[PDB]
Amino acid sequence: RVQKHRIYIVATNDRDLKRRIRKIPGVPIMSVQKGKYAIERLPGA
Amino acid sequence: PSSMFFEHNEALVPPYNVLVDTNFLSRTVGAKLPLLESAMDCLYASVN
Amino acid sequence: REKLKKELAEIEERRREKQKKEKKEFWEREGKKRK
Amino acid sequence: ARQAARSHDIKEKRLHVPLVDRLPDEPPPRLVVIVGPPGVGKTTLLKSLVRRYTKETMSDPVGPITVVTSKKQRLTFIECPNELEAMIDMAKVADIVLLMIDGNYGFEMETMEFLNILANTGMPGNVFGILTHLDLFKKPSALKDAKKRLKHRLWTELYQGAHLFYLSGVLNGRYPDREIHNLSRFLSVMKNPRPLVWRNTHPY
Amino acid sequence: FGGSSHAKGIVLEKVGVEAKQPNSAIRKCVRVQLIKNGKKVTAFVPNDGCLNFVDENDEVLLAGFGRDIPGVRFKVVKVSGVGLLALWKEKKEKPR
Amino acid sequence: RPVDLPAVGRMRGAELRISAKEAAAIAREVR
Amino acid sequence: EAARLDSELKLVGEYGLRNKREVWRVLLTLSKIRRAARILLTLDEKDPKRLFEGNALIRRLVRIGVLDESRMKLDYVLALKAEDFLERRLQTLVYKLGLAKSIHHARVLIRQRHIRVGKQIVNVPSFMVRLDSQKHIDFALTSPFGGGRPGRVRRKKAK
RNA sequence: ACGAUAGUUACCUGGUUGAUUCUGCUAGUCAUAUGCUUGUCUCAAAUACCCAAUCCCGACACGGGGAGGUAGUGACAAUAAAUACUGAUACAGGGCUCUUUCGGGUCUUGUAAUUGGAAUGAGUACAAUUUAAAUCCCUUAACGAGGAACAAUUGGAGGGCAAGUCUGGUGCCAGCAGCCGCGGUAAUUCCAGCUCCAAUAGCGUAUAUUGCUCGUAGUU
RNA sequence: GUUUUCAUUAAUCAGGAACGUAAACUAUU
Ligand SMILES: Nc1nc2c(ncn2[C@@H]2O[C@H](COP(=O)(O)OP(=O)(O)OP(=O)(O)O)[C@@H](O)[C@H]2O)c(=O)[nH]1
Ligand SMILES: [Mg+2]
Repeated sequence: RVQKHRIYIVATNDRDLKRRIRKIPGVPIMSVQKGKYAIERLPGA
Repeated sequence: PSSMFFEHNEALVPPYNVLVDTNFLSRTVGAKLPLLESAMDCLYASVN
Repeated sequence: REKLKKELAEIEERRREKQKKEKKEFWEREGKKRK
Repeated sequence: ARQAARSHDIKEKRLHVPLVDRLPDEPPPRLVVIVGPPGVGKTTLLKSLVRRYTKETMSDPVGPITVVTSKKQRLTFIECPNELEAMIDMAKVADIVLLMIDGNYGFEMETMEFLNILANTGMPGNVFGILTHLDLFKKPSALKDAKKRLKHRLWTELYQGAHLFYLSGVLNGRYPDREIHNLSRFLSVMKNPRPLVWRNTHPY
Repeated sequence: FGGSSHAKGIVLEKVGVEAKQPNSAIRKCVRVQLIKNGKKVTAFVPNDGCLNFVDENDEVLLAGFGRDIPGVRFKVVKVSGVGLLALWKEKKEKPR
Repeated sequence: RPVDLPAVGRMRGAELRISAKEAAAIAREVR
Repeated sequence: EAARLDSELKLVGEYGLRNKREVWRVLLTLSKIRRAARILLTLDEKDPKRLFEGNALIRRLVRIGVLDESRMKLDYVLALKAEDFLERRLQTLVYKLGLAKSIHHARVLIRQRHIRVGKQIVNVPSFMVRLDSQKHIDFALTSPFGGGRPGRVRRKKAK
């Protein structure tokens, strides 16, 4: 889905899917970090 | 794809489309944490 | 192409170094568990 | 914890190499050179300092001038003439240095030459920049700009945060009394000279 | 060392001054003696031409070396109150 | 780990034990 | 990260900025405004706090010309962005009004004191021009594009 | 009414083991020391000048005041932003990219080329003004830009080089490297100013880091 | 088991009290 359209923010927490979606340019990764969420590769935030 | 300037996605502007995985969903219920409210408090923007 | 192959060989050297470091850290943790 | 960290940093700042003192119980007069380019007024500062200390108006002060400045310590002022042979002769001799800069004209090659001759030969304890000819100025914004740039270049030259005095006018042919009084406040109270190896082995 | 970030030292002897190859780490390493504690540790001068500014019996500041002899922990930062990279870049003269 | 378990205190069977600090920690968070 | 580097480079190129400190400055004030909008969306509708404070925030943004006069909801205040702020800067307004040929020409003009905003000349290119004051950007009277003296290279050449 | 009059109308299949494919291989400190750099404007953490304003004391309108106000330093922070803008012509044919690389993708890019325009604030500065007297501010006549300068820095990564030097060895190879070369210092004009990445009037480094049972006080 | 009685007497253990050649393959379910 993300490879086709690439408008999404992928919210995961497993490092396998995180490393899989870090290879493709321009999708942010949202993951919960025990107090709140944390967005990874979004430039505007 | 259009709206891609060298690994900078210009297609994502608010309201942010956020795909949710099962690991993220199980852990955001486990951490007593409301899903849309915490996503909006993280991004400071309206998510769908 | 030769410049790209040089930089790819450097990346593979770093990968082998980090693989050896993680292997020794894991087996240092396990060798205390089997002791 | 941070107090312990700062205490450890200062305790490491206090350290040096353990060199030998070789200072007697009745010490000789410490030697003050008055070094600068020609025409900057070294003889005028010599007249003004000896009038501050011993109240004697010298019309032509030459040679070393020994002067009692405290009950324990005393000084001697020697004005270096404008020759490089005398400057290289006295840079290995000087105990404290009064290094003169000519104000509006800026730095000179004789000043930079004596600074690096002194640094290569042996660095003494106290070198004081004395900046004169400030009255040859018309705009007091250009005055503080020249003071700032000369202070920063001197700080790059010898060390950061030195003492740079500003001697403004020439009233009675001598200097202003308050300016030379704070200059002598700085060069009157004193600390033991730095243990240089050449002066602590060879008798001069 | 100690509890501080930089230590001072006396350059006892430039070990490896007779090494052959120019940028050898044995050429770059220098045995110093720390003032506060008294022990002799070894430190890297950052460059072989920069070794010439380090003379014997000079007060030397040294810090950690964070990244051919793996395990020499310190590097010489200042020599006699003047920064060693400034001496190498010919910004300052060394007061002796 | 179980998802349904609440975050305040430990749970043993059907009995949930809250230490005296934890009920004070919630009263601190309210103020 | 490469996404942040390419985004900040697109901002610095598309609006003729000097470094990334100006980008981070605008992103900080935008995040402050957007945080205020999110805190006002926390409350329910028809609370008096949300009503009057959101009306104050929306009227402020419409008056400083960032938010469009069409859309006036707090969700669009959340949907605000740094491209809108850098568009409201003065230097891009000189480039878009066409007193200058490029954005770097506009920064050069504002630095060497040719344009004026209303009455007084403006020396700073990051002057946040409001919507009421957008129209009165023109060359000053002491500028050779405005009048007065023919200028410097003109004087050296005409001598 | 046709429908199991003893629900045995049950159980008669609990799923070893392997192959292949697709994934996976740190950042902040109001935290101390220290190194390099610093042109402009406000601003401020830390032996200067005067009673001119507000105030006080006296034979007393005048005499006298260590409150007060004025100025100077300052990369500890914090604020704004210079170090250039814009054309024409000539010439070259390549520039760029990647998953998949002796392969694919895209179409205008250059040059230490030749010339032309303007704009000018840092600084220099006549004045007048400000003020106890000065300074700053605001006004302001006159100068004030072509790089070899009115001279941007701090770090990191990488290529290219000798009749030079060193080390290893089953010739010519490899490694570390190389201010050091035959001559030559008023001699040389050379990668002529090597290429890329990051921050940019700021930036780096170091360290700290972020045996069982009974039984009492007690407890439920 | 009873066609038996007092109705909290109880639960837990700080302190204390009585009894005393070896090792070597491992609220329901
Ligand atoms: N305006 C002004 N004039 C000065 C100042 N200092 C010195 N002068 C004058 O400059 C002249 C130089 O005299 P000296 O000071 O004797 O020169 P010197 O270098 O000390 O003596 P030599 O080394 O013999 O020339 C004197 O006539 C002074 O009046 C100053 O600060 N301001
Ligand atoms: Mg003299």
